[PDB]
Amino acid sequence: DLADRFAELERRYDARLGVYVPATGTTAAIEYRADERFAFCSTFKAPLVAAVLHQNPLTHLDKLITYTSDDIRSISPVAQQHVQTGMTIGQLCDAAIRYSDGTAANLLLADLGGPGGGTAAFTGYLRSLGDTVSRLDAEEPELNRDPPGDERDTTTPHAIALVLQQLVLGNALPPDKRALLTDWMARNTTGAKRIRAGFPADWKVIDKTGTGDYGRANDIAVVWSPTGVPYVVAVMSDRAGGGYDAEPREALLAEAATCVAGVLA
Amino acid sequence: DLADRFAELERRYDARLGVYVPATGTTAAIEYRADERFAFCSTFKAPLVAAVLHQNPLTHLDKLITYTSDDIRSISPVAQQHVQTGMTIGQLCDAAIRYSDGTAANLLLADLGGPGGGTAAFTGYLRSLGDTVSRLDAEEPELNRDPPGDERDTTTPHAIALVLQQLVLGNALPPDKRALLTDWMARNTTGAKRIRAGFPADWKVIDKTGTGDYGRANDIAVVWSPTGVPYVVAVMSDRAGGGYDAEPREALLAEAATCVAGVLA
Amino acid sequence: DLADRFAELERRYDARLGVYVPATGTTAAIEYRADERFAFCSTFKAPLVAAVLHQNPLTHLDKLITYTSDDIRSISPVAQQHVQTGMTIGQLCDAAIRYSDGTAANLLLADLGGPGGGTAAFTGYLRSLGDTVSRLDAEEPELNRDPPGDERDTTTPHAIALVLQQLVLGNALPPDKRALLTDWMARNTTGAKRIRAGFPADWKVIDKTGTGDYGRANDIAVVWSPTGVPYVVAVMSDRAGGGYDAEPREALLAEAATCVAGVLA
Amino acid sequence: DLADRFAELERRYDARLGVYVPATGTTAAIEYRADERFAFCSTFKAPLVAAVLHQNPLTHLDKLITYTSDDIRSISPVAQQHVQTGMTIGQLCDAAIRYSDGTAANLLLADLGGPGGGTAAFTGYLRSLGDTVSRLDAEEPELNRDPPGDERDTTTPHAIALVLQQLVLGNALPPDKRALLTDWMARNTTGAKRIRAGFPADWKVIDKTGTGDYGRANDIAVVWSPTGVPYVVAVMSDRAGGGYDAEPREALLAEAATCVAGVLA
Ligand SMILES: *C(=O)/C=C/N[C@@H](C(=O)O)C(C)(C)S(=O)O
Ligand SMILES: *C(=O)/C=C/N[C@@H](C(=O)O)C(C)(C)S(=O)O
Repeated sequence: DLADRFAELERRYDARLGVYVPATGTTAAIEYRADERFAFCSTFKAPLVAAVLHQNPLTHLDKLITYTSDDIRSISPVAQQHVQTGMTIGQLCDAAIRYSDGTAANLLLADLGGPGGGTAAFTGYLRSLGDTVSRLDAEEPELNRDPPGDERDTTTPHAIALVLQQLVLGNALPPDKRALLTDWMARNTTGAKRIRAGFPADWKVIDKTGTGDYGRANDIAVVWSPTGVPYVVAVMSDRAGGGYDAEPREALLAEAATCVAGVLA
Repeated sequence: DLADRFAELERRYDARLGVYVPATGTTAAIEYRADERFAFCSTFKAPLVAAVLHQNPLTHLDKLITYTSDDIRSISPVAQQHVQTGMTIGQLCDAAIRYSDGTAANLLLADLGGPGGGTAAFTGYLRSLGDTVSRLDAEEPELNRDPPGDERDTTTPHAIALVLQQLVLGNALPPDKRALLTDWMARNTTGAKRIRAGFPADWKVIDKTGTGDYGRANDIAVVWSPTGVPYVVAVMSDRAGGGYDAEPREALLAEAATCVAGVLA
Repeated sequence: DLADRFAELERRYDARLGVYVPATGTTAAIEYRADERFAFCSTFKAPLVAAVLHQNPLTHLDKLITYTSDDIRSISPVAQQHVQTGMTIGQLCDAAIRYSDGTAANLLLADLGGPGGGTAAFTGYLRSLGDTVSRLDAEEPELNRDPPGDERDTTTPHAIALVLQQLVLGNALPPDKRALLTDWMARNTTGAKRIRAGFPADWKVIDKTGTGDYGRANDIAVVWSPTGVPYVVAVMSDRAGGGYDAEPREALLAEAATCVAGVLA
Repeated sequence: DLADRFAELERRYDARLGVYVPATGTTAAIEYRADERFAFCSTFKAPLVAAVLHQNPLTHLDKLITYTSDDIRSISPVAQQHVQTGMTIGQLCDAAIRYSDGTAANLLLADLGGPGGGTAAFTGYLRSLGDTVSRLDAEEPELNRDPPGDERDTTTPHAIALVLQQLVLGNALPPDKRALLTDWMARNTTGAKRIRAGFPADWKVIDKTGTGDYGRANDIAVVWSPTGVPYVVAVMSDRAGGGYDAEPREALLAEAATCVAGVLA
């Protein structure tokens, strides 16, 4: 019956909304277009960091990577600053999550190795976690601007929420590695107007945002009740019928998050 | 069906919940035990101030009232500080709303004059905005400790919400007087953990709290959506079965307010 | 020569300014009216918690203290909410520092025990730290309203700065207790517009504020440079010539703090 | 005096500092190597935009420019994305200021037309604002790597401050053109760690950064005191002697800006 409010929000914002909240021990699952495909955009950077963490020892984070000015091919607020000094795999992880750095994601994909510069390796890592649906085919920034209807560089709310649940709440990572991913998402800077804005302030929120053309605006998050119960909230949206240049509407994601918060209360 | 969530909240906190949100042009009215009597507690201090404002000129706020240490009969954080200097009606209004000062309320009641120390005048003022249900019979602090089932010093979420709607949104006061009430409720200090804690931070919240024995915890509020749509939210609660010494559960009001926010989004 | 910029601020704000920054290993001390007496106001609440910490085991923080409505004699944003339940010595500490709770401070003083409700015990604890100047003679809220010139309830910037240096940077407390005082001062809610507003955001700031009649506005703080060098900044002000009702000017303290920051850079 | 602190920061960071703050009605001018030549680096992109604005109508911002992958010759986070669609002068203005886009800068230079790809037309526009000293001779990225001592592609903190003063505070642009420049500088993404990091957060800061070889790091900024008084702060630094590969030290610029803030308080 909450699916009437979501469809009302889709009408209001001229957009398509996708919502998934995995069912917990006490409460039931929340689904709206939960098995419809939305574009990853930058949300893939969260399990990308987890893939590098799972495949390498903790001391692989101190390895220095250097890059040229020709590698800065997308918005890279941190990689742009360190073209002469270079950056370690740890700082690349910090940048790729907290500042959604495009270049940091592409080098992290390269560190994964393999065909397509690491896209195949990344999709393989998602498969190991049980995600049968998601797929990454391009690197930054081409992945953001796939045409609508094309299945490349897409996930689903259902699929991405279950990946995030294992990475933060489950056992996909050892505790010392799981605490680094969690801390990076807790100190994220790009999502203050989305799921964070939809939930009361005494609910803790860690998230990774995603934005691209065709009005694409995503936010995947883990949230904690004031009493400590954790939930996973996957919210994805696009406005593909409005064309390539359609503006994303962050208010839709905040409003949807407020609907969810009332149900989880 | 939001009525299931409220009765769930009643079972979880061992309490009786009363919720009223007046219907606006866009949304429908929210009701849960909306026409069941709850105790005013300190929520009456909001229409009390508006009563003094309505019956008097603005310069009546500069009238100085002196009192003795025998008049301090309830929680009076501000009145206790000025026993030798005295307080103006204006300060007595500020104290009674922002700090829920008990003695300032009793003096303001005396400023309404008449039988029962100005209770009869106050209920009469309540009949003028159209509220034939509510009634104030005692002064501070006795009004907080009436037995359950007794109809003295009681209002209802339905009754109190419509009063507040006229006083803040309607025309029960002139604009100059209407702004002083709202500024005192905006900078209130006693309700951070109730309705304010249940709504997202980009919603604006003005409120007057009430607390008393039998686990009585109330919060009456005017809220504003991030786009500026105002609503009235009346949340009242008691735990009479737990007896006279039952602890009030503020988390219940915060939780109920999050449910309301989800529907209003 | 920085004493010219301070006296210019004194002229601009119609106020008397006291500033002390203890000399560190590299840099020299900063003094302005550094051995002149200013009123403690609520800055005493910081070493008061330290005095309770020093005099008791860590499990004494779990002791439940109960109080009545007649103990609320000043602004007590937290103690006013827990009259029915009571508060633990830990919560009383947290409230007295973070919200500058007046009643919580008076109960902590009483926990020290002794003449004057524990004021003598407090003044003795300062003497043990090497403070020969300060004195606390009254309780809240009488200590904020002593006449000017009166030595009662007065410290000096020099004296209070060296007390705070021992309590946070020195060895006047064991590490497990010292981290509790530091964490309460780091999460203070009352001093965003004073020394915090005067220092750049990449400087860490812990503080305790003081405010009272005669335009009295103090802020005692420990700050950390972006590279980790700690400094102690004692800033006090009053406007006694402006009368009992003179308004404190927080802009003076933030401005004075910006002058100090330039010298410490 | 303040010039001893600057030379101390010089010793500590192994650099040569250049600081100019144009004197206002109230305060005196700040100078330190103010008429010594530093390399423009990317700070020229600030008056470059104003040049296009000044000699063109508002409709010229919608002119579309197309370019090849052979024109991408330096760090161009925005120009790399639009090689097949092309960018308009307006977007090229936005990119060249907010992301210090190199290829956007070179296209805007060519939009000024003339010898040296519009370097002569740019220096010419600088002479119209009274700047006899500054000169731009190369295009991106050759201008960032001129040897020390060489006078090509150099300004001075004195010479770069007054142009910016005219271009943001003065009448070098009509108001409708002046606000586009200001809004792009206000939303800059490349200078959080420099002058912005040295001033308290309740000061407003707009800036354009510059970075190049030989440890060159600049920041030209307009700041606003919390009460509204605007100033111009030109901070330039390099580390010749340390070599072509010397790393720029941003902490120097932030430290120098904190010294300026103390004087201006
Ligand atoms: C993750 O893939 C997204 C980046 N989105 C934004 C960004 O901050 O870079 C855009 C919209 C600017 S982008 O598609 O590069
Ligand atoms: C200590 O500095 C505290 C001030 N708190 C209040 C109090 O009850 O004392 C005030 C603000 C009313 S005061 O300045 O006395």
